[PDB]
Amino acid sequence: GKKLLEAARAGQDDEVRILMANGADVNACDPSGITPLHLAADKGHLEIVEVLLKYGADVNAMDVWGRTPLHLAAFTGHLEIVEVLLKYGADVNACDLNGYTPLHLAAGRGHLEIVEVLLKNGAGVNAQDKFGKTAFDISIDNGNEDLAEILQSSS
Amino acid sequence: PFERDISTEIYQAGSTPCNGVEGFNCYFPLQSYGFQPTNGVGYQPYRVVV
Repeated sequence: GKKLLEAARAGQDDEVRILMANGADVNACDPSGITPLHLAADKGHLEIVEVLLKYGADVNAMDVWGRTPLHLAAFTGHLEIVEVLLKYGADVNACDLNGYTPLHLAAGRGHLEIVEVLLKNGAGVNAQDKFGKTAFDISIDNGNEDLAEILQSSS
Repeated sequence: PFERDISTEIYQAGSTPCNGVEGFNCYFPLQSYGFQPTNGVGYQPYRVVV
C-alpha cells in the first residue's frame, strides 16, 4: 500500500502499473487519508490519473481536511486531470471542512480554463463558503477583472 | 509515549504564511466542543481520570 503511494509521489508509471497489477489496493492511504489520486492531482501526473481511473480508483477521495482530487486540480492548475475526473463522474459541489468549493479555489488561484470547464459541468455559481462568501467575492478580493466578468456572465 | 501536544499556533502547508492573514491553507486553531443537549454516545460527553 505505502509502496504505491510513494511511487505515485515519485511520478513513476511502470512501477505503479505493476504494483496495482500485483494486487495492491487502489485506494491505499496513510493515517492522514492521502489517496494515490490525491498526490496524482497534486503533482500533475496525467498518466497516473489516467491509470487510476482506468483501474477504478475512488472518485470521492476524502482526506483529513476534506480535500478532493478535483480540489487540487483546481488549486494547482492542471488541465486534463480535472477533465478526466469529471468524465469519471466527479461531484461539482463538494464542500470541505472550510466549505471551499473547487470553483472558489479555481477562481482564487487564477485558473480561467478550470473555472470555465467546471462551469460547463453545471457548477453552482451561487455556492457559499463557511463565511457566506462566494467565488465572486474571492475573485474581487484577488482583483481579477476578466475572471469576475466570466463568473458574473453565468450568474 | 509520555509527551504533551501543546501547539499554541497554526499550520502552514508549504506556501502561504498565515501571520495575522486569512490563509487558505494555514487552517485554524483547535475546533470547539459540541456539548449536544440530549443525544447518543456520539454526543454524550464523558469525564475520565487516571
